[PDB]
Amino acid sequence: VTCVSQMPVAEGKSLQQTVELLTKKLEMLGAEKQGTFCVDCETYHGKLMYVMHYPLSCFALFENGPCLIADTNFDVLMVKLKGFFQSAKASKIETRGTRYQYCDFLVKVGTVTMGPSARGISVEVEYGDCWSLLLEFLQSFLGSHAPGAPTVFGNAVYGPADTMIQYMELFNKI
Amino acid sequence: NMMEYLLQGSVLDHSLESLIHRLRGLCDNMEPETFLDHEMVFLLKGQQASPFVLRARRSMDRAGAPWHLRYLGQPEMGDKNRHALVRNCVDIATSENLTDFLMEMGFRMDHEFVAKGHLFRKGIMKVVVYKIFRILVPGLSLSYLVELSVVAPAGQDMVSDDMRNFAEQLKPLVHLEKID
Amino acid sequence: RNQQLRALQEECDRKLITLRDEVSIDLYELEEEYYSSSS
Amino acid sequence: SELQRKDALVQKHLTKLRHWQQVLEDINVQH
Amino acid sequence: KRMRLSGPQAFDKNEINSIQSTEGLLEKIIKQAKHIFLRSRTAATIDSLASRIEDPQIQAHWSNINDVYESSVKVLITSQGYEQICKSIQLQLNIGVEQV
Amino acid sequence: NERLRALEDIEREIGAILQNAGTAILELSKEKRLLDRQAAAFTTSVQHVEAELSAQIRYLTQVATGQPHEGSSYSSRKDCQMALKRVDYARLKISDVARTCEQML
Repeated sequence: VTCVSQMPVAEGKSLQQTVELLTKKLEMLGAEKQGTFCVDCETYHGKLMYVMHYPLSCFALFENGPCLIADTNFDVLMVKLKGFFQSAKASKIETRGTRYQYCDFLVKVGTVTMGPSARGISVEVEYGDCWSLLLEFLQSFLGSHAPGAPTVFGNAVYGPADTMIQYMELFNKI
Repeated sequence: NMMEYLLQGSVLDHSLESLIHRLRGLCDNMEPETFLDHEMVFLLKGQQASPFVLRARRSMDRAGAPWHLRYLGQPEMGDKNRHALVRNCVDIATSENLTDFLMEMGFRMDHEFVAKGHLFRKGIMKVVVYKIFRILVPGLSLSYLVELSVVAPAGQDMVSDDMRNFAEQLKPLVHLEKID
Repeated sequence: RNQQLRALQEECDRKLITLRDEVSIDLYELEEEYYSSSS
Repeated sequence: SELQRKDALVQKHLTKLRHWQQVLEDINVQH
Repeated sequence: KRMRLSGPQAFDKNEINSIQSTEGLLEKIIKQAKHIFLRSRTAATIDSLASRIEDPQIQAHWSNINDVYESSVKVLITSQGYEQICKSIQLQLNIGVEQV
Repeated sequence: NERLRALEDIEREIGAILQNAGTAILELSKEKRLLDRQAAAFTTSVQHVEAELSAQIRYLTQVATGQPHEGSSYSSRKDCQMALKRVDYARLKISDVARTCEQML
């Protein structure tokens, strides 16, 4: 279902220009503006915050997606433990970007936050496995990439909103 | 960002049916119902002798509904000529993922007793009643404690006076009291 | 009383559906009959 | 023969509707 | 119920909007229209008699369970005096705002 | 209907025979049977009636602030009548269809 994101393998020019070329290729494929989203990140010495689609925020050091409430429910907990668990170091980079839809799918590319950051892309699926066919789409998008590495052998099944943990892997690339 | 009020009380055992009959026709449209809960009170402390409000008492009814805990502690000053009031919050969580993360964060339990009861939808407020049940670890007060729960943002807090009007309704064997 | 009148409509509703059912049969029983006419 | 069969089917449907209305003429219990 | 149960699942903005909806005239604004739309299809039936007398006729078979708005109609050619020619039995479903 | 029956019984016993039996022995100035029964029913019956009245008065007293003690207050009994109307209109339509059939055959 929720396919994992991928690092921006394409790196031959300006990151902004690279994202622009990727979006131009996507438009050449043929899509429509489905809005713009973001992916936040806040580390606390290591609970890593997150936000995606979208009326719900998430934060987890190592858990199977314990988030089912809005940021307010979580931000209040953080503010309450201002000296107990508040270990907010230098603000972790957070990406953003528009999202388009070729056909019956969704695409989303990321952006840099401080400037020397990545601009990776993320895609998902609509089935419940089936990692083979979804790769073909990316074959039409770029060259060899997207190793995936999902939580295989679980279907704790279908990885519902657990892909944010995979998003943490993208945060590891720094 | 939000606060909650309470005018809790208690009543005798035999004197419930006559009571709840009146309580039904107070601010509820129709179709009175009930709920069986489950107490999952936790404990998160060890550095300042001041734990958090981890009383994750959630219903054990039909699945799908997610268990969670609410914030209720540190009664702040104010409430001039008013009843109990505390700046609080609420937090929903995934099914059993909350307990998972609590155990992974190094927390323990607090209670193992469940108190089912009845609910009744007031207007801007809500009222509940329950009774502790004596059960073992694998399974007590003999008194149905009732309460007037209402949560809202800062606003004007004038509705508390309206809450006092409900106190007028709970005349026979119900009153308000704090805890110390 | 509400519950009482609930039954009063409930079975009635079913009856209507039953009617529909019968009507449906009658419906079908005439549809093929409509085919026969070679006008 | 076709006209006879059509008339027979019509009469059958008429009798069915007659029976149906007659049995639930007093579907309402009371008032 | 739905608002609180939303949290456990990352519903799309579409579902968030679908939590609520419109009401009143709008509903009827479709419904009655839908009704008369079926009426148009009704004409088709008698139009059959107009379109083909000696030519291949058309059989009619409508649904036995019709939802609030949508419904469907089964219609086959049914060439006369034969049943081994059932090679065109088309199925259509009616639409309120749009066409069938 | 317990309270209704109790109120009906209290109303029937309010005008009991005690108020009318206080003028029976005074007329018996020629023979003095169980006439003493005309004495015990002088004030004990009235006292018991007053006690029962006070007890009935000290009921739940539902009406405290607004409009409590509801119980009809509610749903589609109206739409149940509308469903009966549907039944009637279906009857009318079936009768019309039968008349049309009879006219056609």
